[PDB]
Amino acid sequence: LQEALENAGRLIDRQLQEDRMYPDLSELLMVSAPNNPTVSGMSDMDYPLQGPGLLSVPNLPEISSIRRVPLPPELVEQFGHMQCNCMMGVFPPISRAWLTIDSDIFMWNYEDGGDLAYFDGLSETILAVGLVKPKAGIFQPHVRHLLVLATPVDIVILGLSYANLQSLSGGMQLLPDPLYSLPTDNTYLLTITSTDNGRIFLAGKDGCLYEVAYQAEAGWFSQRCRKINHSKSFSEDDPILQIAIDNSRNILYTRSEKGVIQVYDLGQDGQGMSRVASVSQNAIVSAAGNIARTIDRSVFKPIVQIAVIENSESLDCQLLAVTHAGVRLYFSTCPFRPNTLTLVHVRLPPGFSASSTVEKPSKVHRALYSKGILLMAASENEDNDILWCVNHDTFPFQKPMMETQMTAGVDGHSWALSAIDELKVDKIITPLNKDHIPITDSPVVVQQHMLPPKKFVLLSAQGSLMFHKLRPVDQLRHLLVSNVGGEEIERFFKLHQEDQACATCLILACSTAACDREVSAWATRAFFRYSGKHNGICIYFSRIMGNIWDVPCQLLESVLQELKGLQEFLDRNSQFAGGPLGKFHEAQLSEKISLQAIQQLVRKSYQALALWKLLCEHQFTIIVAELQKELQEQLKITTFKDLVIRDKELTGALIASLINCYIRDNAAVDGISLHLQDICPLLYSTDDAICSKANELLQRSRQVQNKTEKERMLRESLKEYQKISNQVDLSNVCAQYRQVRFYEGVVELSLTAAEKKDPQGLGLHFYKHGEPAFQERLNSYKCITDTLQELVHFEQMLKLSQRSKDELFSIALYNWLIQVSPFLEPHLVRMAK
Repeated sequence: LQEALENAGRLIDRQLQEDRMYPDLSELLMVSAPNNPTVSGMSDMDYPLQGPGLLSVPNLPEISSIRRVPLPPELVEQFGHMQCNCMMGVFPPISRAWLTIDSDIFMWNYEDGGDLAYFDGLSETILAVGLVKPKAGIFQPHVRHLLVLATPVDIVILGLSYANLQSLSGGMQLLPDPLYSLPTDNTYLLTITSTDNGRIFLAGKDGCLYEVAYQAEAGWFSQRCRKINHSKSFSEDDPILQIAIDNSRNILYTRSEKGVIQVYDLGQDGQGMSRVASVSQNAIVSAAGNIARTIDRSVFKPIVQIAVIENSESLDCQLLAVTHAGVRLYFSTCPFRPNTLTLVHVRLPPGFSASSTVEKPSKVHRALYSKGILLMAASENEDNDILWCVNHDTFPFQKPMMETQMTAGVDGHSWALSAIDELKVDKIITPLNKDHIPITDSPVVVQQHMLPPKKFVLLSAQGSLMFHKLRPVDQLRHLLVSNVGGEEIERFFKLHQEDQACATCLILACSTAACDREVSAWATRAFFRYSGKHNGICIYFSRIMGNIWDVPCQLLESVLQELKGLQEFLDRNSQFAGGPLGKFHEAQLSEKISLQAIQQLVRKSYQALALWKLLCEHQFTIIVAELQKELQEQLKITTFKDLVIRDKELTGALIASLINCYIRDNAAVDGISLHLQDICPLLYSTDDAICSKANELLQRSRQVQNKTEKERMLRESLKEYQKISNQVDLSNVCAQYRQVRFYEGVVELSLTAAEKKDPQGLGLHFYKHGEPAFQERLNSYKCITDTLQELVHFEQMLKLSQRSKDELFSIALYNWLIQVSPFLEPHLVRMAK
């Protein structure tokens, strides 16, 4: 009820909410600080660079180069005959790769070198090509995607179907919706991004951002694509660079050639967006001159990239903006009474010069540090871009101005960049997050396994070089690997504090022993060689089990499936990392107890999944909503902390009521294995007692009828298939069988009660002794007494008691009546004389 297990549980709950106290970054950065320090300088950041083309591999990079795919030879062939349109890019929501070519669409997928799916129909140039989510009311539901294309006539939508091919990718099938068109004016349109609903908003070489509604109305007197701008900002020079949307608050952020942002909330219409004002970067720089950071140094950089910061990411901050000086500018969009915003925070890159692949002697300058645009601009060279990646530094929470460092210097021209893990958050309003509230949305460490690692496909001038935005466990385990020999063991603690350390150790060791035995060995050595090791156990199994305790059963399903996955992966790939499947003293003993806890947690997952799977298979009361009777939405109950160790007797009752229905037939032994591999705890209820039986008779009566057919079936179920029924005290059982007119149910149950309970007939001298029994069977006798009294099924029950196997079926009501037969015969006559 209340032992060290549940107590360390609430303890790790407290640590969870403590880890949660980042708040959100609006607090980690205390952006309420109106001043310049919310800006993250260079005193706070190292820039480790190792240069392109040498065997050195960075062991603390937030990203890691993985694979490179060329461009379609056919694509190159046309692109040579392409004459005006050049925008390479990747579409994360399909993982497809594209290059905006002169006019048409012959579009490929990079992972396999997918065919550049050909369409030679267009006669007017695509300034750009976009990927949009299929908006309801337009398409056949199997339409997974659509294609939006520019023409000197207009913009157009091209439906698509992305089902997986012979995940690698979902293969695309052409869909034709050619009526999408309207020629009006000479605006250029290239800024093609879209939200969850699938809004098409287009600006281009000129700043005119029209929200195209793509509509199932194939044009009749005006073609099917119409351009609708929120241009309530007349902006003579607006080579608008890009656009950016805040789905978590229905807000849009644009970067003009000057980065200029106009306010945009999704207007009251529900399909358009309402703009009222315009903010240029001049606002930000005036605020910067006022913000007490060196501003004449800040001046002047033109804004060349932006990156939304949704409210899940930061309470009030809107977006990260990146200039030609690469300066990471973080702005807010909100209504004073997103109309009014305030400038506080700007992340500066580190100060380690990007000059040498070779380590130049590292540097620390905690005084206000700053370095040249040479190291501030990623694409320092006009031909060879230097890919720069970062997420936030969790463990540096007290060092919140720190960020995760890396260096991806390459040789091609980067043109498009986004996450493919942005896809797992594409349909939803949030970007990469780790919570449903702004707090704990950043900590990759907490969700680094329940969702696949952050990966990246970075389009290059000759293809795309694929990256994986590295996890705490990724860079960690590889620093584990890196130890061979800053100090890795020392630096881990510097980031992992022997609690996050040991958690990733145990979590990492158990997880990698299936695929990388020696990474498990590294982590195990790390943790083993109020404790922080026990705190690592707490953290690990809490990130495991709060998916029942505090997160939505969604992470529950994620973790259970990935448990089965690591299990079977270790199994079938048993050829690489073997062993799990069947002074140094104190170190190994911490190690021993910890790995035993690991394997116990594994078998508990497997044991839990089967029982959990069995419980799921039974689905008792889950559908209750479908069956009504004042019960609804059982799925939420599963979400609530009740599945693992907090509901036990009601759980037993639920799985008895599931068993009574027995939707599965020829599935008893499956149940038996669970019973003999899950009822192993002896001093407990191997099967719940009373509402189990009452619940079983509900389903037993409803699922099947003994009287119409299969009556011995329900009796023998009651015995074996519904063994959870028999053992009952004075309870619901009475009414629960009262509905039955016959007495084959209650009588059968009391007979089984006599089998499992009454060893040999001392019930005789219950009274036949005299002056020392009735109790705990008076319930059944009592139930029989009222049913028959109100009855006089019953007429066919006269052959039972008369031919009862046990005399208990021959004594109770006869005594009952006669106070108001050589079994009661002595009681009477000897009681007489």
